[PDB]
Amino acid sequence: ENLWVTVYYGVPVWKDAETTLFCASHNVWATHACVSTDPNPQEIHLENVTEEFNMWKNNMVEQMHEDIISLWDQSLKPCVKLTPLCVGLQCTNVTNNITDDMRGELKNCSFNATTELRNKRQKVYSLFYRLDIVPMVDLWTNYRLISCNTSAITQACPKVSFEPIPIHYCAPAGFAILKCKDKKFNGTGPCQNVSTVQCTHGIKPVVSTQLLLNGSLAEEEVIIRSENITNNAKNILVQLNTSVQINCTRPNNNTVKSIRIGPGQAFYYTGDIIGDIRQAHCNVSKATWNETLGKVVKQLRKHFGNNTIIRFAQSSGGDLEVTTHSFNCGGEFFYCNTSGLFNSTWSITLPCRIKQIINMWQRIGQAMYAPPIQGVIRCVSNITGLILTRDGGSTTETFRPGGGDMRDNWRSELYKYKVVKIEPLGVAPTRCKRR
Amino acid sequence: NTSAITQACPKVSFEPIPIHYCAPAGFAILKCKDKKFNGTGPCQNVSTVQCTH
Amino acid sequence: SLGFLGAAGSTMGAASMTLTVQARNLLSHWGIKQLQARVLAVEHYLRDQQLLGIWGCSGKLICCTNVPWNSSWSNRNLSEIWDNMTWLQWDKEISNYTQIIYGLLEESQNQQEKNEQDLLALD
Amino acid sequence: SLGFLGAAGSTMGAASMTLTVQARNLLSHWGIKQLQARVLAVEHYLRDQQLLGIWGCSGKLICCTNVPWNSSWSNRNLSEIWDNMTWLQWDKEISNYTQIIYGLLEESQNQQEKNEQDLLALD
Amino acid sequence: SLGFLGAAGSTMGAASMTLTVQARNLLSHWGIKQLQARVLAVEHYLRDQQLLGIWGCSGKLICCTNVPWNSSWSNRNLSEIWDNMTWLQWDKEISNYTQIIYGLLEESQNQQEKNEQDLLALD
Ligand SMILES: *[C@@H]1O[C@H](CO)[C@@H](O[C@@H]2O[C@H](CO)[C@@H](O[C@@H]3O[C@H](CO[C@H]4O[C@H](CO)[C@@H](O)[C@H](O)[C@@H]4O)[C@@H](O)[C@H](O[C@H]4O[C@H](CO)[C@@H](O)[C@H](O)[C@@H]4O)[C@@H]3O)[C@H](O)[C@H]2NC(C)=O)[C@H](O)[C@H]1NC(C)=O
Ligand SMILES: *[C@@H]1O[C@H](CO)[C@@H](O[C@@H]2O[C@H](CO)[C@@H](O)[C@H](O)[C@H]2NC(C)=O)[C@H](O)[C@H]1NC(C)=O
Ligand SMILES: *[C@@H]1O[C@H](CO)[C@@H](O[C@@H]2O[C@H](CO)[C@@H](O)[C@H](O)[C@H]2NC(C)=O)[C@H](O)[C@H]1NC(C)=O
Ligand SMILES: *[C@@H]1O[C@H](CO)[C@@H](O[C@@H]2O[C@H](CO)[C@@H](O)[C@H](O)[C@H]2NC(C)=O)[C@H](O)[C@H]1NC(C)=O
Ligand SMILES: *[C@@H]1O[C@H](CO)[C@@H](O)[C@H](O)[C@H]1NC(C)=O
Ligand SMILES: *[C@@H]1O[C@H](CO)[C@@H](O)[C@H](O)[C@H]1NC(C)=O
Ligand SMILES: *[C@@H]1O[C@H](CO)[C@@H](O)[C@H](O)[C@H]1NC(C)=O
Ligand SMILES: *[C@@H]1O[C@H](CO)[C@@H](O)[C@H](O)[C@H]1NC(C)=O
Ligand SMILES: *[C@@H]1O[C@H](CO)[C@@H](O)[C@H](O)[C@H]1NC(C)=O
Ligand SMILES: *[C@@H]1O[C@H](CO)[C@@H](O)[C@H](O)[C@H]1NC(C)=O
Ligand SMILES: *[C@@H]1O[C@H](CO)[C@@H](O)[C@H](O)[C@H]1NC(C)=O
Ligand SMILES: *[C@@H]1O[C@H](CO)[C@@H](O)[C@H](O)[C@H]1NC(C)=O
Ligand SMILES: *[C@@H]1O[C@H](CO)[C@@H](O)[C@H](O)[C@H]1NC(C)=O
Ligand SMILES: *[C@@H]1O[C@H](CO)[C@@H](O)[C@H](O)[C@H]1NC(C)=O
Ligand SMILES: *[C@@H]1O[C@H](CO)[C@@H](O)[C@H](O)[C@H]1NC(C)=O
Ligand SMILES: *[C@@H]1O[C@H](CO)[C@@H](O)[C@H](O)[C@H]1NC(C)=O
Ligand SMILES: *[C@@H]1O[C@H](CO)[C@@H](O)[C@H](O)[C@H]1NC(C)=O
Ligand SMILES: *[C@@H]1O[C@H](CO)[C@@H](O)[C@H](O)[C@H]1NC(C)=O
Ligand SMILES: *[C@@H]1O[C@H](CO)[C@@H](O)[C@H](O)[C@H]1NC(C)=O
Ligand SMILES: *[C@@H]1O[C@H](CO)[C@@H](O)[C@H](O)[C@H]1NC(C)=O
Ligand SMILES: *[C@@H]1O[C@H](CO)[C@@H](O)[C@H](O)[C@H]1NC(C)=O
Ligand SMILES: *[C@@H]1O[C@H](CO)[C@@H](O)[C@H](O)[C@H]1NC(C)=O
Repeated sequence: ENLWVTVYYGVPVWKDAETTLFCASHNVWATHACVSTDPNPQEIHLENVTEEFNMWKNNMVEQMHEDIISLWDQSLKPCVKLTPLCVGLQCTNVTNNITDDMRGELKNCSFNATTELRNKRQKVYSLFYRLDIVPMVDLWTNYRLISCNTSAITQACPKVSFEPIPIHYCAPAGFAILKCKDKKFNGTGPCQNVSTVQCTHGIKPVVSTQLLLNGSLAEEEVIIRSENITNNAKNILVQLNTSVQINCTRPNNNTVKSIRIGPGQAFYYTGDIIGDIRQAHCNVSKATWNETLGKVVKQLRKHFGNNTIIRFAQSSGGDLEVTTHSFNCGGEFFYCNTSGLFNSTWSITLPCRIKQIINMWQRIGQAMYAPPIQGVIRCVSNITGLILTRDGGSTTETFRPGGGDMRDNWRSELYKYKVVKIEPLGVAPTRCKRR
Repeated sequence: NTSAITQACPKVSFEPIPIHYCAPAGFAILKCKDKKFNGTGPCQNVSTVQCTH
Repeated sequence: SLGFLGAAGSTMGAASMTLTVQARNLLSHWGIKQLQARVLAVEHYLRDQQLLGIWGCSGKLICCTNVPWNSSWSNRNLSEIWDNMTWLQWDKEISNYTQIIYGLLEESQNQQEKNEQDLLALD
Repeated sequence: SLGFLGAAGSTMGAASMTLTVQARNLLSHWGIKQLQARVLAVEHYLRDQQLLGIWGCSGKLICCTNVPWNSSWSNRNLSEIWDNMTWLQWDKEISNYTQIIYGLLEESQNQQEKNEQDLLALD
Repeated sequence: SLGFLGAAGSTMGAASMTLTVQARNLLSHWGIKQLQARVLAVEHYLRDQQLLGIWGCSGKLICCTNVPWNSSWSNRNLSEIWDNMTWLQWDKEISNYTQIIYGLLEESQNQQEKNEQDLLALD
């Protein structure tokens, strides 16, 4: 046909790409780091566009992970270090009324701390959780802080909230984010109801293990997502289509006192407890949870067999940070025992521990001291998904709560988004020639 | 009692040095040359500079 | 009227009428990540504009050239390419030949500029 | 001749002869502030050059188009506008219609560019 | 063909066939240093493109104007400039006169734009 090459600029095509995204949105996150969000939800549906997604090869997860860790470290860096408190403690039993489940959990410790002046010392009394102290043999002491033998303990800055707030990860111009608006989306493979957005809906950096809190719900049915469901070494992300409300509390009324440990420094500690001492706990409605697991096994049988028995069991062992359900509540860190939720074959109260000196990730060499919060803490949150691991062990599959790899927490979200690079240039044969 | 005390470096002077503020390209700084200008309202003369005095 | 990339699933013919809809969307310590992203957006825009300049297509969105289609890059007729195909499918179909086509376009302009210069040298 | 904005107070018909004077002055940790200032200046420049490209005015300072002037945008006669008014007063007067005009300019080029392609497709 | 600067030692005529080879290689604390390098490269590119646009040479690598050559700048004939001479030697000779030529190019294009506007205003 005597066709000629015609060059078109502004062609609606793209290629998969990895680029640097920026965030948009008294707090760890979105202090000054993030750009004010454009309030207009400029979402464009792409009719007849099928896009292949892979939530386990999504570089937005790696960027979200690095951004959260970086912001966490930036928040804690300009704060009071507790190296002057790495001294032996004289600890005795708490003299208040202790319930059966709190015997030895909390101890009344005393120590000689520094003051505003280098040449002075003060005797300080405080209540520490057993998890935060370890035995030591010394002259006039019994225990020392658990992290002083590993790394410096940094006190979190007071009045800087750890509450997760939605963060929007937005693409630079020349790039676009595609969303998969597909009900019951597998999390991998072609997605027909693709749409283009400038950026995400606002993802809360909620940190938890085993149970996914304050996330997004499935549009119609529970969705089982796994990189390779056959391989038991992979974690399974279960997105629920209904929330399960979990009510977590620390009923003790804490009286919080503070001391100076140097010029301009301050250390916060629990001074005493008002009322009886009770164990922290979470209440999960029994009927709702039973229906939730019924739905989960109903979905699992599609991959494991219509006639297979599915069993749930508690975690297999290891560090508290991964064997229990870790979460932030009111600024406090709860480590709840989930064996009451995953103990079955196909009101529930879960006891919880509180730990003030924590390692936020698997990395070793850093530690943070979470200051106590005055009063009584009660949180109401939605369980929106589960992290499950399949037992290696033949029939009757056994599932357990998963771990704390964090990427799983940031794959429950960001599984429907892909970043693509726009390629405005293209060529095509036309009948048009110069002159 | 409340603040950290940092000693100023003995080699760094506190003497004020004239600072010129300069606009980036695409912007300009307008200077009001109206004598007895009270700091607000229309300035009859005006001139364009890239950097302040 | 469909917005940025709204024509992505439409045929090449229909999509060719929305070039300006998305062309405007190519330009528009934590400071470094955002600043680098802005610089990269600028570098990609400028590389595409420079490439259009090399081909003699500066300032145009639909630029006709003097390079013939050789029927080996793709042997589809215009009816199938423009009425029964999208730009994503076309881009995939001739991806392996884009560097060849771009090279020919550069060579074509190099000859054309000399020809214009020679025509302009006649009195 | 008069300076960077020397013609700013002159009438439109006089200031229109100094367009190169203003055009040449649009391009030219503390490093972050300086880089943001330079990147922003570049981004604004490119936004304007891209917009001129969309309208078919790339490479020109005075670009004539095929969009008719609407008497509802400004009902002043041509002599009044060019002989007795400055560009600042005009910019204020036409501010509420600038985006309307820009939209029409884009539409005009989109039609013209397709028409040029069809004229070029005649053997 | 000869590489990025392969024609650097060739005569001015021969090196005029490689303008795309050099043109396509102009665009492509550690973060601050990398950003300053990228921004500076972009600003140099844009200043040169703006300058070509001011002269009416936007989108071209070889551009012919209406400014006559003054023998006071160089009185060598074409057989001494386009042959038997390289671009480096020429740049060394046309140093003190570069700003004069650029000023004349700007004025010539300003007159060209006004003349085109008047011709296009004739019904
Ligand atoms: C999942 O999401 C839910 C919310 O959807 C989270 O629950 C919220 O958690 C935040 C933070 O813990 C709660 O905010 C706190 O509320 C306290 C009580 O607020 C009452 O009183 C005030 C009076 O002004 C009313 O405005 C308000 O509506 C309530 O009636 C406040 O006292 C807290 O402020 C104190 O602590 C913060 C610490 O950051 C300091 O900055 C303040 O200065 C002050 O000392 C704080 O505002 C919020 O109320 C909870 N919501 C609900 C509905 O209960 C879950 O925690 C979240 N889950 C996970 C795992 O992230
Ligand atoms: C932790 O131990 C300290 C030291 O014994 C207790 O503080 C004393 O408590 C008695 C009452 O039992 C007071 O009369 C003293 O004046 C307190 N001394 C100081 C230095 O505070 C403290 O009450 C104990 N706390 C708990 C919860 O058992
Ligand atoms: C969570 O609670 C369960 C039940 O109290 C604990 O399971 C017990 O673990 C011990 C470990 O030595 C076993 O001897 C018991 O037989 C288990 N009990 C039951 C009923 O099976 C579990 O260890 C607790 N986990 C955490 C992390 O605290
Ligand atoms: C500023 O306004 C003055 C007038 O107030 C301009 O100067 C003269 O104005 C008269 C008006 O009839 C003209 O005929 C003269 O030709 C103007 N003088 C010159 C030298 O052109 C003055 O030009 C205006 N300034 C600017 C920068 O435009
Ligand atoms: C403290 O409580 C623990 C609980 O197991 C008990 O074994 C211990 O003897 C108690 N010590 C004192 C001094 O009361
Ligand atoms: C002290 O640190 C070492 C090295 O990290 C560790 O092996 C040891 O268990 C720690 N001490 C206690 C009492 O846990
Ligand atoms: C929990 O789910 C309900 C569903 O209606 C919703 O209204 C509520 O806001 C959710 N709560 C949280 C904390 O996400
Ligand atoms: C969907 O997910 C399952 C596991 O949930 C996986 O085996 C399968 O390969 C995925 N892809 C498709 C197209 O079904
Ligand atoms: C999943 O893991 C099993 C382990 O035996 C392996 O054989 C299979 O090929 C894996 N599948 C995928 C899709 O990676
Ligand atoms: C949990 O349930 C128990 C049932 O006895 C109740 O006493 C307790 O107050 C509940 N706690 C919360 C936080 O809902
Ligand atoms: C409640 O849990 C038991 C566990 O054995 C199960 O048999 C029963 O069907 C469940 N009931 C529901 C989901 O209504
Ligand atoms: C699991 O449930 C059975 C009763 O069905 C109970 O005997 C057993 O102790 C429970 N295990 C855990 C770990 O809660
Ligand atoms: C704790 O006790 C103090 C005693 O003064 C009281 O003021 C405070 O309100 C109590 N807080 C709670 C949460 O019960
Ligand atoms: C999608 O395909 C249908 C097929 O009938 C067509 O009518 C529609 O216009 C297409 N969508 C777009 C955005 O081109
Ligand atoms: C284009 O080619 C297809 C076969 O590939 C044929 O069916 C169709 O009729 C052809 N159309 C024209 C207009 O030649
Ligand atoms: C001018 O604007 C008015 C607005 O009502 C419109 O009706 C009219 O058609 C426009 N005329 C032209 C020539 O654009
Ligand atoms: C332009 O309008 C003004 C309005 O006062 C009038 O005086 C002037 O004569 C008009 N000029 C022309 C050329 O129509
Ligand atoms: C633009 O619109 C506003 C609306 O409040 C009006 O006040 C203003 O006068 C209008 N400007 C022009 C130049 O018509
Ligand atoms: C260098 O000069 C020789 C003649 O001495 C010539 O043949 C050769 O082509 C020149 N090289 C280049 C790169 O122009
Ligand atoms: C050439 O340059 C000289 C420099 O002195 C100048 O006097 C002369 O007028 C110029 N000639 C032309 C034709 O521009
Ligand atoms: C150019 O000038 C040189 C000066 O030596 C002379 O030899 C040569 O013949 C001249 N060429 C022409 C074509 O006039
Ligand atoms: C430019 O001027 C300087 C003044 O010192 C002179 O030395 C140099 O030779 C001149 N260059 C040319 C090419 O005439």
